[PDB]
Amino acid sequence: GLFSLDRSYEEVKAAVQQLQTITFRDATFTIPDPVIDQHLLIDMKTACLSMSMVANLASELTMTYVRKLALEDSSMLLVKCQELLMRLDRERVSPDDEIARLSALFVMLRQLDDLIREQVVFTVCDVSPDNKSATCIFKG
Amino acid sequence: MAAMEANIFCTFDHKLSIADVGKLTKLVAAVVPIPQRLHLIKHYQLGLHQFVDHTRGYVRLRGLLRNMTLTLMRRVEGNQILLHVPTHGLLYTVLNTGPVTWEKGDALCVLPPLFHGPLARENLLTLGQWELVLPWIVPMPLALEINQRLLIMGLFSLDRSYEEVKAAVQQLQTITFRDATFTIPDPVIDQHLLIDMKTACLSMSMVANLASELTMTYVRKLALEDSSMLLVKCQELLMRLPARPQHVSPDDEIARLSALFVMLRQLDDLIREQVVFTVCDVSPDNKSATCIFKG
Amino acid sequence: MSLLHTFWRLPVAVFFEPHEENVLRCPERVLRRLLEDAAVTMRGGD
Repeated sequence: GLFSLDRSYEEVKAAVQQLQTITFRDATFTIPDPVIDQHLLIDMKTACLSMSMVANLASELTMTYVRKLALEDSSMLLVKCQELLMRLDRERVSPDDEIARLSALFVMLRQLDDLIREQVVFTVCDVSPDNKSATCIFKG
Repeated sequence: MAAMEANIFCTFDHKLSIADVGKLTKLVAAVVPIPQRLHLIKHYQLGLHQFVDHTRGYVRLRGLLRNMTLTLMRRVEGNQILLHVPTHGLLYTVLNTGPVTWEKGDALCVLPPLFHGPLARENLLTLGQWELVLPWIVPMPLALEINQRLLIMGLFSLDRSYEEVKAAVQQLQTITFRDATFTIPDPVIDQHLLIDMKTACLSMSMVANLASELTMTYVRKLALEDSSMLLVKCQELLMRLPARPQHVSPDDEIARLSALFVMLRQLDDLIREQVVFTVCDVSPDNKSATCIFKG
Repeated sequence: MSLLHTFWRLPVAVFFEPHEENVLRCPERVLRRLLEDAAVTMRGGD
């Protein structure tokens, strides 16, 4: 989905064809491309847009808080965190708007929640030539 | 030693009245927390009242309630109470007590009680400066909103004036959800919120460091060739500023995405409450529901 | 001026008792006193 806007180049299309084929236990199959009719469907569009927005909001917001909280941090971990943020900076607001951006970051994370994690529903214990079936215990 | 008890009998070490036993009978099928499983316990260890304290923090109360044991109320006898600690995955009948509407099919969470409207109801059990405050069973969206707003208050408090933080806390306090408004009591920035702030800062910084230029530039590229209320709204929330992508490697991209998924799970767990029940029924008066216990 | 070059660009607040890890704390008063005492010892040192 993220590559969906660079599909004019052959390098990108080869990248997608590599993404598309997957290999597992003695089987290979090709998953369908989320781009059909040259444009990306609205649900995948929202998933990608939310991912990119949470990344972008973190990139700008986190430094201000990391400075202040790293001053206090007895773990000496947040100082290293601020150092890493300074590094990524080097490679390249009204209070209500700060509230708005923090709310946006967390709402985008909630938008990602469906994809970020998936539930286990069974665990397997049975083997046969009949492999079409197995016995499993159910999990909710 | 002694195996863990499932059915727990509770006795009131206080002269009960008729009205006390009545408003105690109304609580059948309610979920009450207890700190210690024992066959016969005393009523002092019933509910949240033992934990209310001069600290007055809401986050402290949430943290204390998380580690408690949840049990369901069974039939009431004169001055005696029976509680049953549920098993995972079974079906149970659950009563709601907070004025928050439930819907058929949503997830439920345990959080300390809020206050609603005029705060006109306090006719619960009082017995000699003891109270039966039960926790609120709320659907997941409201729980996420509460935790998110507490974390946002805490983060905003850093390097903002005392009065600026006052105004922000005032506005973030008030939540509207399913056409009813609730207010958080006592949002207080203790150390319990300070740990959450520290991990939120670390998680955001690791997200920013892990996110690739493809991930960053998707929003910008979409804005150049697509337009919608979603996009214009989210870009209005954002800073202001063809050609080929200069680095392309699916294997690097998937490794980076997997690590970023771990970090995004780290950040989500701050606002994400543990589901205790899943609903599939509502009484049309919305007083009770039949639920699957998830603990 | 900046006579020490450090790999890290930010310093950290160091905890724990001095018997766990080595730290070079010394105020300038102590250093000046030590320097002059060493000078007189060197004077005390065909």
